[PDB]
Amino acid sequence: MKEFYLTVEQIGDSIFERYIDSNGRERTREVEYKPSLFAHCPESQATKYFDIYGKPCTRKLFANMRDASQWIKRMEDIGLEALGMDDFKLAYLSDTYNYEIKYDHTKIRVANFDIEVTSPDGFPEPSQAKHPIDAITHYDSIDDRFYVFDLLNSPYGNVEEWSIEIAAKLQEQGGDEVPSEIIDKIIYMPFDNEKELLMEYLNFWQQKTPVILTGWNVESFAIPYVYNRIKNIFGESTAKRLSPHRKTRVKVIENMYGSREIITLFGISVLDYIDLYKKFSFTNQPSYSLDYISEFELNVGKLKYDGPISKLRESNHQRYISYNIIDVYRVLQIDAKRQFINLSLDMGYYAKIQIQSVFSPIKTWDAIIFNSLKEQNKVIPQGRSHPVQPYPGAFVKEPIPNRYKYVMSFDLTSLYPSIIRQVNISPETIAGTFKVAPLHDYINAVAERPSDVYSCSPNGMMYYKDRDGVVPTEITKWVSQRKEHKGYMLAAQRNGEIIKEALHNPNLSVDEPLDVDYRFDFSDEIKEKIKKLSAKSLNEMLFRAQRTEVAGMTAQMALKVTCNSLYGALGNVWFRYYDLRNATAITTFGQMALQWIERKVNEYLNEVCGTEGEAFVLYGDTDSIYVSADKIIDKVGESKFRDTNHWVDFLDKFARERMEPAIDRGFREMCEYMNNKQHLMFMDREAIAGPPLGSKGIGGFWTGKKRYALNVWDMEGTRYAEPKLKIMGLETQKSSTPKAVQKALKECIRRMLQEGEESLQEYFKEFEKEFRQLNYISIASVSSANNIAKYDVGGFPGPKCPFHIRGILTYNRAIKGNIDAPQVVEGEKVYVLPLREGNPFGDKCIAWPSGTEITDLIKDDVLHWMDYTVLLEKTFIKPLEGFTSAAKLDYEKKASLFDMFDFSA
DNA sequence: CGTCTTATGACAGCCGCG
DNA sequence: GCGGCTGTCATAA
Ligand SMILES: [Mg+2]
Ligand SMILES: [Mg+2]
Ligand SMILES: [Mg+2]
Repeated sequence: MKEFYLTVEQIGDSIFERYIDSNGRERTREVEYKPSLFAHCPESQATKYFDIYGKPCTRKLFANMRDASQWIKRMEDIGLEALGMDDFKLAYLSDTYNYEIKYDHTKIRVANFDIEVTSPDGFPEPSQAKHPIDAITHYDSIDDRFYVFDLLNSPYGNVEEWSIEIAAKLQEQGGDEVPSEIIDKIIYMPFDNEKELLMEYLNFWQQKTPVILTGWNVESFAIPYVYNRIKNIFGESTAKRLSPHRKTRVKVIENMYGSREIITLFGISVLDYIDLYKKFSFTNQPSYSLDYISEFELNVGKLKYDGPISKLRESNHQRYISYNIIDVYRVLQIDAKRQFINLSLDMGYYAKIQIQSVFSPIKTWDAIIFNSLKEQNKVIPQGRSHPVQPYPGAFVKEPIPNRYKYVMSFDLTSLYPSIIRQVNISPETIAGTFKVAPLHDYINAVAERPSDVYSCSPNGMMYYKDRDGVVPTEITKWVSQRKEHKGYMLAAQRNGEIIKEALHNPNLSVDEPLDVDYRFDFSDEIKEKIKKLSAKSLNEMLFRAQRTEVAGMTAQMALKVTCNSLYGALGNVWFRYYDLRNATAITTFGQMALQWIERKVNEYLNEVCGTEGEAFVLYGDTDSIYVSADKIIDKVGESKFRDTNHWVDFLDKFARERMEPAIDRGFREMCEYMNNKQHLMFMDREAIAGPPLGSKGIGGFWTGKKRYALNVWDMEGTRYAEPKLKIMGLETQKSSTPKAVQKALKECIRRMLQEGEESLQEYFKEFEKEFRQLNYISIASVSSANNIAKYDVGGFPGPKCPFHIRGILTYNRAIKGNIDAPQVVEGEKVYVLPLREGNPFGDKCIAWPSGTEITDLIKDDVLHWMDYTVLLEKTFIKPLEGFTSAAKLDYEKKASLFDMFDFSA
């Protein structure tokens, strides 16, 4: 019964809105919106509207939006503030939906599709639409159907109708392996000519017009192509038929490098899935092709085909259509796992914004704050212009590069939101300034107490303790959501370790997986049924537990990033509530908060162990402390632990029963010293790390800031079945490191931390012997391809040319003149290999598009001229020199006086 | 959407240094 | 050849 918007659009002096009504049906309005803006007035003008600072405001109701828009600019030319929401879409949604929006996703039409274009000329540039669209697959979320639009006749070949019978069959049988779940859901429709195809597609589009349009590179390729191909054949107005309100606009996106053109479809919220992935996955990938992401996410990968893609419709039109269908389903499987579309809806309806505006945290928070203020009858300050200006951030401790045997970590929960809430930081809560002492003076508690009446930050800023703060109040509503979804995440993880422990000694009875909610710890009853369960049904349970973890991971990470984005926006010049005094007040409090508790943890552990002046905190970054636990184990004497798990149990209790209350009273004292509104500095225990008992193995090491590795047994409550490596910053964790090298360097680390020096040297030798045998794609570096043109000097490398860019210019030379081989695209990623002296190619390296094999017309030469020695040293040895140097180990056995004896037994 | 932030690392080109 | 500086590309928060 409760209605909600789908899309909202401003065109001239009218608001074009698509919504779902009281009876759950999709309809369209054209409301001539009467917008309101505000202005300062004298105190003898008692009204109900006030600005955030308390100053009285008068309401200005306009006839049209153009009038309101042109009132603003002739209020600036006099120098008078023009308060209010100037984005009239946000104003409308706030007016039309003055309540908590609850929505039904089954009545929201989500569509994803993909185009096929045979192009011998090369890449079919979406701006020119030079070649016929020979295939479209369109999935509708309301119908649950894959609509295939196949072209049988082009100037590139006449082809037979595609068979759903053949598509269903196994590749071994001669079939295509289109998943069985989507076989009954395909609507096939063949077409004799391109015009007909395109014609019915539009009719289909009008009847089933997308609310959300998604897919892989839809904004970048699909939409612009179908728009321009229709435009060039039928005319502008027919191409306008892609928009419900018949309005399209070419948008120019220009970054620090070049510029690209996309097309707005007024009345459709386009969420290109690749863009959801880059924003919400929190994984930098070597490639962003759908095949690559699919294999990473789902462990499937696509079936192969003979020859280049431009010859595929010719030779095998059957597979040609099947692949286009699979590709569309891939995105749906990825979303079924990651849930990025659900996330974007939950966010956009909560913020009361255009769904696409989820990509903009600034737009998001400006609407959240406006809507929170509007409820109190308050008026938002005008967006001012500001010069970009630097300001300070977090503290990071300079660790001593060494091995560290027993380590335990602690970390502040929602640091910046918690700081905002503790200090009551907000644009309207500012109280004034106090004279500041050097940051060190506060850390040791030797500076004078800043205030008795106000809440302070060591940057000199003051805040009201009694008043409620707008930023603190709204961000609170977000923090509790994160704790909920993180709780589910950890529980699914804890449940996974129980299951993995049951996989060690499994039964073999023909049974089914237990139906349970993985978001919650298993009861004693369920535990026992698991201990007597089959591997088949255990593997399914595990897969489902990990799917819940990922769903929880994604949920809470987005809630984390959006929260910290509010802080970030405080340091952004375009944010309505930009204020460096606030942004700095947050970060300086963090610096003090860490170093403060470092001192406190150092004091407590000294007294407790019976020593004085010993540094226990070895490292910290922003809001963490890494505690050396060696003295805590040594005082007991590890000779009193029966197994590894025994000493893990000891440290966990020591943390929870002894260190945490000592930390809690530490922060409590700091909350007093600053005179804050409320104590919110809570530190969760994270890692318990160390070598397996009675083994060689260094447990962990640090090379420098942001670079360390630990052998974790327990992470934040989860007690693993087998120890897991925590590696931060090291090459194993960078998308630029070759796939095989990441794998090898990790094994080196695993041996260092779990097994010791002899084990490491053993593996170094064997890897060094087998290196030359590895897949060339597995041993290639990855890098982004920015500013190719800048360094392109007539085909050759220019001054200051980066290694990977040189690689591209070499590639471009070797593929030249040949009609089409895969070109390298600006701003995208490339594989890079070194080449030995005197090769048939120009320079010393070669690069080519990532996630793909190089053209067969240049491959053999590359493989033959690879510089394995250079590649091994640069990517493997040099990084391993770093880890072993820091850990005070040798990866290679050093000359000894023992070398003069004969050992053969 | 193209208008969240800073801190900090490795590596490569370049250029000097009898 | 190594070290200082700068540009570029990465990650940890
Ligand atoms: Mg495709
Ligand atoms: Mg934290
Ligand atoms: Mg942290």
